[PDB]
Amino acid sequence: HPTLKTPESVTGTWKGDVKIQCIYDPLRGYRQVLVKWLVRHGSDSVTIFLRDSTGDHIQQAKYRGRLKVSHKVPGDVSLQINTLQMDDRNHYTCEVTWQTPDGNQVIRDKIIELRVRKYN
Amino acid sequence: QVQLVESGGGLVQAGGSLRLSCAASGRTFSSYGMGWFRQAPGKEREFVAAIRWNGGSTYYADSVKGRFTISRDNAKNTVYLQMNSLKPEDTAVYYCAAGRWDKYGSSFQDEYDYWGQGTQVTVSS
Repeated sequence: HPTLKTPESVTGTWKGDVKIQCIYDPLRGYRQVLVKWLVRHGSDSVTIFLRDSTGDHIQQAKYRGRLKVSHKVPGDVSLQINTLQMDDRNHYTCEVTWQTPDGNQVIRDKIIELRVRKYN
Repeated sequence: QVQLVESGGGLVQAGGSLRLSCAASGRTFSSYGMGWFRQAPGKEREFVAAIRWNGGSTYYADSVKGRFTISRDNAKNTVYLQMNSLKPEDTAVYYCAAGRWDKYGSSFQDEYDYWGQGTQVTVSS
């Protein structure tokens, strides 16, 4: 399966915008079937974004209208956050599910720490 | 660059129990899923057990299911492997590893970034 490639951490500016990269090289046989982004919520995680066969779903009021996950370049499922909040400092998980020719599904994920600085 | 150091290895009799630990350096321990792997003489390195960043999900190789339990203390930057009902075939060098997987892939060595030097465990009979 494709390696999910992410930086270890990303730093953005308070009230600015930032991208958290999550990219894999497409690989013959492996069809992407689900993408999720999750954020830590105390001692577990919660979904903040899902892309599936019916498109993108961002259903929390705190996120709807300010998250964009890349969609035009195969393998690029990077998350961009509009107007960073100090409380956006957190660990974010990029999670991708692929299907193989035999119908097997492989799921991989990666945790990226997001830091938020008050000024540039 | 996180450094990992295993402790607690040694000689134990078959049927006995042994507790390994692994200390991680730094202030970002909770950024990592942690795992134990082992490598016996002549054999390739294989998965033993893993534990999610939160200490709340664990994963085991079929070879050690039930007998071995992995745990972590994020306040101490430490992961533990409690090995019960030991068998001579559990003899190996045991390696601690850290990676940025969350819930998935923990049985695969390529999902880990950093490795300890390993500690010898010998189970005699």
